[PDB]
Amino acid sequence: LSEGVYRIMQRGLFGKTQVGVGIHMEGVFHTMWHVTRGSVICHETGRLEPSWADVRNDMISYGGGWRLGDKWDKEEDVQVLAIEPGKNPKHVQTKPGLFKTLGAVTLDFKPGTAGSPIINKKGKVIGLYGNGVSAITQAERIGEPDYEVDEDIFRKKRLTIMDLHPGAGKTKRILPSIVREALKRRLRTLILAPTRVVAAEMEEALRGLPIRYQTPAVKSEHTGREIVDLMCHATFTTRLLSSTRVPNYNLIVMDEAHFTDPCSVAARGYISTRVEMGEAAAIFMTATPPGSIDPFPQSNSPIEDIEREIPERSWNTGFDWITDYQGKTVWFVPSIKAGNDIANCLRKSGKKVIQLSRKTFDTEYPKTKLTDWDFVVTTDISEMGANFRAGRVIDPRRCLKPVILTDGPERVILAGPIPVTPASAAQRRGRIGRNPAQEDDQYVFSGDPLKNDEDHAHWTEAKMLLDNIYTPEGIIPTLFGPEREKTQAIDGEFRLRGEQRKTFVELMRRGDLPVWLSYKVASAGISYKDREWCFTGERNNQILEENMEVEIWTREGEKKKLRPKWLDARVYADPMALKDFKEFASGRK
Amino acid sequence: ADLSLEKAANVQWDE
Repeated sequence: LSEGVYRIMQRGLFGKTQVGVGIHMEGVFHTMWHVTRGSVICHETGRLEPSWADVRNDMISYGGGWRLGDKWDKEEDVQVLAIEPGKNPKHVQTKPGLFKTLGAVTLDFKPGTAGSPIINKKGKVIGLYGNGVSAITQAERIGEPDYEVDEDIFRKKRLTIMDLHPGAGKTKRILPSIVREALKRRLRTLILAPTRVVAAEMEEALRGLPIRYQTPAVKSEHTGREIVDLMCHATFTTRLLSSTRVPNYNLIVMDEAHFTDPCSVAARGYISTRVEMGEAAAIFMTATPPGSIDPFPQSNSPIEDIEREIPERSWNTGFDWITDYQGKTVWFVPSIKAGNDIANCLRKSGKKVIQLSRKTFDTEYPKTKLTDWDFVVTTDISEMGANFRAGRVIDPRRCLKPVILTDGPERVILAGPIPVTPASAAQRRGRIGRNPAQEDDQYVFSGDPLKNDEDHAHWTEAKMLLDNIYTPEGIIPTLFGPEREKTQAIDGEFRLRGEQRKTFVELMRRGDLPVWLSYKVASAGISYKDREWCFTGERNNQILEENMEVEIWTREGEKKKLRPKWLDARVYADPMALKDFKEFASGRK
Repeated sequence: ADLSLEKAANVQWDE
């Protein structure tokens, strides 16, 4: 909107009321915290959301960081442009005084004049009339400046990491600015989101632009360069494995490019190869790029870092700080099993709880926005773009790590609960510190992080995908550089030919089986429809469900004990994943 | 969520 001085009106009972004043300068709206207390400001032809606040000094900025930089030099005539409610604007001159506790004008102005600009002879704002003598309220240091984006990053053989911390305006401003630039430059453009719900949020921010969401139910879909493709990471990788009609995108943008999921890692591998070939430009957006090991990064809004005991199971006494908290809380658990116990403990105390996991995310997450709740109990999945209007994060900093055991018959176990990585701790904490609130957001944690993901099964599974992905030219795709030495797996040792490769893709896509487990079955020469391997494993490969031995009724109508030839912990780690794998073993999908 | 803006004046010094 237009630069100048604005009355801040509040629609109350039987009429609007000037609760304050504000100054829009260089594109951002400045005022005082006690006037709007974080609330959104409505304009005809516009919407204004807060971006920065200093509650202690009573200041708040809309649409960017504080930009008023001029200050008052003692013994200088100032001028308060007083905007009193129901009265015409007035220029009042006076000579201000001195400080006392950690420059105040002796002007008596009605309540509602708070936020009126204080101006020197140069017509620059040197402060805001506020705290009733009334102190010339000014920020010690301005922004927190400008953008995070908009160079000539649209060049072949250039890959850009955008380190965008929450509150950056990534989705609302940065991403649509990128797409507009790509379309001006006539670049065939692909956008990659970690989840459907995030992809849907991109569609909203990108409204008005030629965007097309690409379902994984389809191997390829082509109109032309004028259409921008949008899809989940996993969708892109499955297409790379399923189709030879993958378009040679000129610009590939990956959001939440830290996602350690095998499909996501393989995607960053292929993407990087395309950039290297001189074919494409790529942009990886993440607040924790490779090399970032600070659990406590900066945030656009202050975060209170509190370290104390956190329960891993149901409690009965000693943790009143958990349930006495008035606001909303996001709690990160090491597993769904752990999540269910915590959630039930909280629900027993009358707390409304939403639970989140990988497979329930796209159906449960929309409830956090719409319905009213107290706690979110989530797995590491919410480390990829999940946004919450919460004030607190409870983070025991623990997780389960899938590991391929080589001692004895090869199998995948879930090690832990083990301490999370520094990046993950930063992402978890990063759920808060976004939106200015009266009290600082709280990050309640326990334990230190650990850089021990070198034996993580995901890096090997990514290579099982990668050397089963071809490029039209013949070039071999490897892991993204900074991730390349996170596995000791040999290159092209997981390559599959012919129908083996086809089965491998189908075991993953239609079977919903883990990459490792899919690869083992496929390289064995087993057909997709055949499920006899689910019952012919060794006794020690027996699968348990709630302390009881699983017994499946086959498609034929036979009752056999569930006992896979290859054991992968992730297919029985939770009632839902097991329920799914039993549908597979029965041959119902 | 019920705040709005109406413009009053511009940043200037008075003669």
